[PDB]
Amino acid sequence: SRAKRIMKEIQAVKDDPAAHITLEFVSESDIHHLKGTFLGPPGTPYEGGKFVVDIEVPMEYPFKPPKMQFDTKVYHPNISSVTGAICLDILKNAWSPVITLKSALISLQALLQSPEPNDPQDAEVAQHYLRDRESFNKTAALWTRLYAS
Repeated sequence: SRAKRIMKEIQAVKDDPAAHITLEFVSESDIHHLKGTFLGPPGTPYEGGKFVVDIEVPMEYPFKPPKMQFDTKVYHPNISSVTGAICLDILKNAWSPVITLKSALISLQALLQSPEPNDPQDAEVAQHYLRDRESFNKTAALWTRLYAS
């Protein structure tokens, strides 16, 4: 049961606030649309940011991956600053029924801390990250101030 899974997951996240992950339904009309958020990793250009991720869980969840895309405009090799689309294996080909939405959200936070330019969503941003890190970081940090406040 998708619904049974989701309500368990909601409780698991609500009871552990210090993890700085949140999970909420979008509306009262269903339980398959949610918003997840996580805080930017400290010591990182994204520190101080709060990142919001749109989640749609499929009928087959947890045996199919949830559809996740950023609502927050982020400057990052694996996230589209236009569509919020994410390039991350667990969301595509490496999904496992044991993975939770909280876990996925934590993996997205880990993605901010450790960009994966070798499989970019945005080729230019991945190119920027590699070509001129210092300049990349200044942009990521400005965008965190602008769009993730």
